[PDB]
Amino acid sequence: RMYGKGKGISSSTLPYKRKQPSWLKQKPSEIEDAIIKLAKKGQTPSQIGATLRDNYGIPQVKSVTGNKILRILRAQGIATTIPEDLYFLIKKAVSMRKHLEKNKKDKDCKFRLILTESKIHRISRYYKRKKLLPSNWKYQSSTASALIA
Amino acid sequence: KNWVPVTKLGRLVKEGKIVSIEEIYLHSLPIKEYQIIDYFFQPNECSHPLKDDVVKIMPVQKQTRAGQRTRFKAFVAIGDGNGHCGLGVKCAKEVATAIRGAIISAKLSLIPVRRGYWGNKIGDPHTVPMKVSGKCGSVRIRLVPAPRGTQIVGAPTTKKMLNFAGIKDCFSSSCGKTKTKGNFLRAIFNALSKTYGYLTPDLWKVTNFDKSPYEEWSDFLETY
Amino acid sequence: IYIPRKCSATSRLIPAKEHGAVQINVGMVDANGVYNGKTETFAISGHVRQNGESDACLNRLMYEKKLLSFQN
Amino acid sequence: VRMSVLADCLKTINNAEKRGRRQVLIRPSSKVVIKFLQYMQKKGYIGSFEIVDDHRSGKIVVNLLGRINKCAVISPRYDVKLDEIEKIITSILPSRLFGHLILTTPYGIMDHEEARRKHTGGKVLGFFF
Amino acid sequence: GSGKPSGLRAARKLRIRRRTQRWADKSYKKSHLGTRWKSNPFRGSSHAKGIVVEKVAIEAKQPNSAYRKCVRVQLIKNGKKITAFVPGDGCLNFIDENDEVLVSGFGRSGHSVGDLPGVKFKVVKVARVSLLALFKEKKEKPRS
Amino acid sequence: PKSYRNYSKTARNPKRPFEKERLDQELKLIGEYGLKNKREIWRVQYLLAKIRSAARYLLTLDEKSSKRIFQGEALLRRMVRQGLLGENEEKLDYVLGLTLPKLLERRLQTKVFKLGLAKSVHHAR
RNA sequence: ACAAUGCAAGGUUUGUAUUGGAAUGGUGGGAAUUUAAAACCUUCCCAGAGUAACAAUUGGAGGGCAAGUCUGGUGCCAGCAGCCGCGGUAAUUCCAGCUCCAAUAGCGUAUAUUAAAAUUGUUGCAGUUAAAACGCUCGUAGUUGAAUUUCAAAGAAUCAUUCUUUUUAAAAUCCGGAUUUGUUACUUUGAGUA
RNA sequence: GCUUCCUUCAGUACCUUAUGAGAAAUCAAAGUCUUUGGGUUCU
Ligand SMILES: [Mg+2]
Ligand SMILES: [Mg+2]
Ligand SMILES: [Mg+2]
Ligand SMILES: [Mg+2]
Ligand SMILES: [Mg+2]
Ligand SMILES: [Mg+2]
Ligand SMILES: [Mg+2]
Ligand SMILES: [Mg+2]
Ligand SMILES: [Mg+2]
Ligand SMILES: [Mg+2]
Ligand SMILES: [Mg+2]
Ligand SMILES: [Mg+2]
Ligand SMILES: [Mg+2]
Ligand SMILES: [Mg+2]
Ligand SMILES: [Mg+2]
Repeated sequence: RMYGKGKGISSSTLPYKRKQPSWLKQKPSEIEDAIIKLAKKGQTPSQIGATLRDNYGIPQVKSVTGNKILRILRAQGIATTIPEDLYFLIKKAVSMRKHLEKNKKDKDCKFRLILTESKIHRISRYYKRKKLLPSNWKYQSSTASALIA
Repeated sequence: KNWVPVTKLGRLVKEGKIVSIEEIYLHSLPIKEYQIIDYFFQPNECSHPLKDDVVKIMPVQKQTRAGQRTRFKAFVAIGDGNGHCGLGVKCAKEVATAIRGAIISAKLSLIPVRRGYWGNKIGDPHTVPMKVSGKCGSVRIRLVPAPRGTQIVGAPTTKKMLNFAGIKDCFSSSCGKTKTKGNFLRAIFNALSKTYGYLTPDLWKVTNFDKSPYEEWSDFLETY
Repeated sequence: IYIPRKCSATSRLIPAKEHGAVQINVGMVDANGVYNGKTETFAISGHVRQNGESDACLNRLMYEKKLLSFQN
Repeated sequence: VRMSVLADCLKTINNAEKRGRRQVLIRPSSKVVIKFLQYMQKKGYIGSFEIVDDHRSGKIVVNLLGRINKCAVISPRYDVKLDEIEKIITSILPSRLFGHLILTTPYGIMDHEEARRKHTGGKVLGFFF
Repeated sequence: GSGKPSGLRAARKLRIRRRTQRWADKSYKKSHLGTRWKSNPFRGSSHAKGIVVEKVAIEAKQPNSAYRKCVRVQLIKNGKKITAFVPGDGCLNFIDENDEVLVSGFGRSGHSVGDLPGVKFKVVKVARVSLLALFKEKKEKPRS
Repeated sequence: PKSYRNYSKTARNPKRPFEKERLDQELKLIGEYGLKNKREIWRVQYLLAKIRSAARYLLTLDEKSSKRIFQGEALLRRMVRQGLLGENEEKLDYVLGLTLPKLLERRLQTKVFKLGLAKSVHHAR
C-alpha cells in the first residue's frame, strides 16, 4: 500500500478466456447504449462497470465490446473533465478540510489530509503528464471544493 | 607394526583387502584408528611419506580456585605433499603428549584435496581447481588458482599447509583475524576439503557406483 | 584420481568426510519373490537426510526404477 | 518493488538448487530471462522448462539437474568493452576453465567466450558456475 | 540491499559520500587538514635545529621507573619550545646548556614514544657532531 | 637540462625479510651456483619474473590473437636462445615452468664449472 | 682461488688447521688511444699481495623476526624498548667482551607517501548486542523502475558441440528479378593524435 | 441464523529445526555474503 503499512492483496483477477463466453447474448451496440444511459444517470466508470456486472448479464465490457468503458464514454463524449480516482481523492480532501475547519484539534485527520493531498499531487501530476488534466491545474485547498462538480 | 584392530574397516585394512585410501574416501567411511593411515603411508612400499609439523603450541589456562591450570593446545598439519592433507588439534597437560595426540587427530582428519589447473592442462596438476573458500570463526580464506611458476602467494602458515596438501601454486586471501592461527588453519582445511565437493563440468557424468568394503568383503568379516 | 560419489537423488556429489550420506542397497526379486543375486543401489547425500526429504527422494528413485509404485 | 525480474528469478533458482528441489517456479517470465535460461540449458546446467503463458507476465517452471553451484545477476549492467572483459571474468567466476559470464551484446545474449570469439563486448547480465 | 546505491547513473552519490566520509579516517585527516603546518613544531619537516634552553629530567610512565633525560630546546626555524629526549647511556652531559642541537622525530610521527610522557623528539646532533658518534666515542669527540 | 639516459632497477627486495624457509632456499642457491649476495638471486628472480608475467599476460589472450602469436612467439624464441627450453618444451605454457635453477644454469660461471675449466664454482668465478 | 699433508665428520668423499706454488685486480709510473686540450674509459709494457695490515661495514641476537636463557659489570639506577616489554643482585632486553644472524659497499635513523588498509570498501567493509538505522511519516531533486512489439525455421562442414549459407512478413526504390526502413546511450571497427 | 472443523487471505506472536547465518549471545531474519552486485535513503 502506497501510504499505510497495509500489505493486503485483495483483488479482482480476470479469467483466462478473454473472448466473451458463449452464454453472453447481448450485442455490443445494446451494451454501449446501456453504458451511456448509466453514465447519464450520474454513475462513474467503476460504478457503471459494477452495475453492468450485477444488474445486466455481462462480466467485462472489454470482452463484449473491443473497447474499455472509459474509452467508450470518451467516444460518446460524456467523459468527465476530471478523472474518476482523482475526483474521488479531491472529494475526500475537501471533506477532510471541512472537518479541520470545524474541528481544529484533530491531529490524525490533519496527518491523513496531508497524505491525501500528496496522493492527489502524484495522481494530478500523472494526469498532467498525459493530457487528461490541463497543465494549468494545481489543485488548491481554497478552490478544491468548487472543482469536484 | 602389529595392532589388534577394533573397527571393521581397520580389520579389513590389516590384511590386503583394500587397495588405496582412495577407496575408503570414496565410500565416506569413518576412519577411527590412525594405524590405518600409517599403514597406507609407510616409508617402504608407498611413494610419498606423511611429513608432519607442529605449526603452533598455544598454552591455554583454566584458572581454578588454586591458581592457573595450563594445558597446551598443539596444532599439527600432516601431509603427503601430494593429494592428502590433515589438520589435528589436541589439548593436553604436557607438550609432547599434546603433540602426539594432535598427530593422531591429524591422521584421522586426513582428506584428499583435488589439485587442478590454471588455463589449460599440461603435465600434472598443481594449483587448486577453482577458487575455494573456507571459513572458520572470523577468518575466511579464498585460495585462488594460479599459473605454474607462481609459488604459494600467501601467509607463512598458509604456505606450510598448502605444501603439505600438495598444492604448489596459489593465491591466498584472508578476511578476518589470521593472527588466531588455529582458526586460520581450520579455514584452510575447510577450503581444501571443498575442492572435491565442488561439481565442475568435468563431473556431470553419472558413473555407476563402486561396491563398499562392507558388502564386497562381508564374507571375510564373518570369520573373525 | 578418486572420482567422488554423486548423490543419486540431488546430484550434489559427496566428499570423504561427509559420513551421514549413505549408500542404501536394495535387493532384487526373481519371479517367486526369493532374493535374486543382484542389487540396485542409491547413494543419498547427508543434506537430504538432515532435511528429512531423504525418504521422499528414495521413493522417487524407486518410482524411476520399478522397485516401488506410488511416487508422491 | 520488482526492478530486475531477472535477478529475482536467478536468486530463486539458486535457492532451489541449494535446497535440492527439481522443479522451481520462476514467477515473472521475461524475454531476457527466457534467453538466459536457454543459454544455461545449452551449456547443460538446466533441464527443460515450461514457460506457462497466463494472460499476463508468464510464469516459468524450470527443471533442474542438480548441477548449478551458483547462478547470479551482476546488477549495474556495466557496459563492458572487449578488452575489459578478462579482468571482470577473473574477478567473478571461479576458474578460467569453467563457469560462464553472460553478456547482453548487440548480437544477442551470449557468454564471455562467445563474445571474445565474435569481437563485441556489451552489457554484463550475470553468471553461473 | 547493500547500503550503497548501485545504480548505473549513481556515481555522484557514490563519490560524494566517499568525499565526506574520508574525513572520518584519522590518518587521512592528519594528512589533509591545514592545521598540520600551523600546529607542529617542525612545520612539516624531518628535523629541526634548536638551541638548548634547559637540560631536564622527565619521570617515566607508572609501571616503569626512570627519569629520562630530556632537553627543552627552542627551534630556530619556528621559535617553538619542545622537549627532546636525548639517547645514550650518558649523553645528556655530552651536550652543553646552550648548544645548537639538531632534533628529529622519535619514530611515531607526532605520537609520543614508549615510557616517555609527551616528548615527541629525539636530539640527534650537537654542534654538528653526531650524538650516536659521541656515544660510540671511538668515532668522534665533541668539538668546541 | 637533465640527460635522457634512462635507468632502471634490476632487482626488487623480498617483502618479508626474515622468513626462514625462503632464506634457507636462497642460501642453498648461493651455495650451489657460487653467488655473492642475495642481490644476485633477487636480480635473477626479477629477470625470470618479468618473463613469467609476460607469459601470463599472453595466456590471458586467446590463440590467433595477433598480439599473442607475435609477442608470445618472440618471447618463446628468446627463451630458446637463452637456453631455457630447447626442443621439447616450447609452447608458452612451459615458459611459466621456469625456475631459478634453469636461469642460474646459464650464468657464465656455472657454464665454466660444467665444461671442465675449473675444479669448482667459486674457482670458475 | 687452488692443491698437498694435519684434523674433522659422512656413507672412500665433502668439510676445516699447517704449509706453497699458480691467478689477479687494486695502487704507483710510462706509453697507445681518448679529447677542442686534458682527465676518465678501455689497451699494452714496466713496477706490484700472504696476517693477500690491499685489514667490511651497518644494525641486531626475549617476542614480533634470522640470530645466545654465552662471560663479566649494573641493580626499578643508568639505560634500552617503533609495539609487548626488560632493569627491584643468574638481566637471553641495560653497559660491555666473545660468539652468532641479516643485508652487505653499503646499512641505520627521521618526516612524508604507496602498499600492507576489504582500516574509506566501484570491485569491496560495517550498522540487534562491538562505532553506526534519522522518533515517525510525507516529500523535491537524486537513484531505481513489471511484462509486452520478428519469435523462429531449414541445409553444408567439425569433434552432444563449433563456424558458415539460405528464407519468413510490409513499404519505398531499380530493369517477374534486385536493392533502403525511428533517435541517443551502449558496443565494434576505424580515422586523427609529439 | 450462530458454532465448530478444512482451506485461504492480511495481521500477529511462539515452538523445534537448520550441510543457513553469525564473533558468539542468538536470528525463519541477523538467512539466499570472499559461490561477495534486486532497488534505495541514512549512519
Ligand atoms: Mg512511499
Ligand atoms: Mg505485495
Ligand atoms: Mg647550462
Ligand atoms: Mg627467532
Ligand atoms: Mg630503535
Ligand atoms: Mg649476565
Ligand atoms: Mg649484548
Ligand atoms: Mg594506505
Ligand atoms: Mg587490496
Ligand atoms: Mg571495519
Ligand atoms: Mg552500539
Ligand atoms: Mg528506527
Ligand atoms: Mg522523486
Ligand atoms: Mg523492462
Ligand atoms: Mg558485500
